[PDB]
Amino acid sequence: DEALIKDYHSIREQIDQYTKDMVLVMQHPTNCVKYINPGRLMHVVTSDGTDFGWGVIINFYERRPERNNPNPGWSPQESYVVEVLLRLSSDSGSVDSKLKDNQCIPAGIAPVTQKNDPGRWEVVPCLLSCMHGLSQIKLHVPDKKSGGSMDDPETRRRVGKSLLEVQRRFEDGIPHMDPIENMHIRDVEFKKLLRKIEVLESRLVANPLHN
Amino acid sequence: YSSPLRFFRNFRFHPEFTRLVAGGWRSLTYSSRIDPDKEMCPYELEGTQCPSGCSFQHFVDITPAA
Ligand SMILES: [Zn+2]
Repeated sequence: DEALIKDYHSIREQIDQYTKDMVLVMQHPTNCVKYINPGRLMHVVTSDGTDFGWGVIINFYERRPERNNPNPGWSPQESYVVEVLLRLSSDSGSVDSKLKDNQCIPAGIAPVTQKNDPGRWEVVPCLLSCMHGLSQIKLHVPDKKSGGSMDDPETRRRVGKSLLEVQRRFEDGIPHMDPIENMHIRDVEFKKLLRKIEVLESRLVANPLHN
Repeated sequence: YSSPLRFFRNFRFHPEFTRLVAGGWRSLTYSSRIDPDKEMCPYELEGTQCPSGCSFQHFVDITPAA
């Protein structure tokens, strides 16, 4: 039962690596820039695994290197910043709009964790490397064919509350854009990636230590 | 364990799909009728009435076909 724990974790580690590869492809600007649209929902999960849940995309921009550091060595997934309306814990500090050279998300903020906490909706700069899902759903955000703007705390509260309501109405989960059928990622190696994950999962769930 | 593929469209063909997803083939999560470029109606999400002729996407538009 100890060589058998080895096979179990070897399967989980193959799945983990292929998942990281699949995620990189979906985060690549060539594949996702067309879908980073104001109002579309994005699932933000940071480099360290902190899950911010679903937010609303507000704006999108090419990250600019510093003065100091003309070639910082950013991956393509690190070369673009998505401003996302997220729900922060009430004790999160003020949000620094400007991400430094080595940051994927501002410092000093976190998702709601305590069950009492109602949270606070703020626009948070996030790198494309924090995108762990895009929804087919878009919510209405203030462009100026309307008025209002997410500088207004009450607009942020209202949009966030409609994000909570859309989640309530999707009993089984916010719908994800399928990388093949909605994002039209046609790559032959990408289809192979998904198939290999499926085959390994079949092996994982057939292992008796899986429960 | 949660599969990274669980929210993609091919999960509908997994033999455990109906046992794992409460709504099954009727689930809105796996609906093929969502227009990704139309915003969902904010009046509907807010509990207010749509204006006459409201052209946002509504929940009745996206309820599955099978
Ligand atoms: Zn309406």
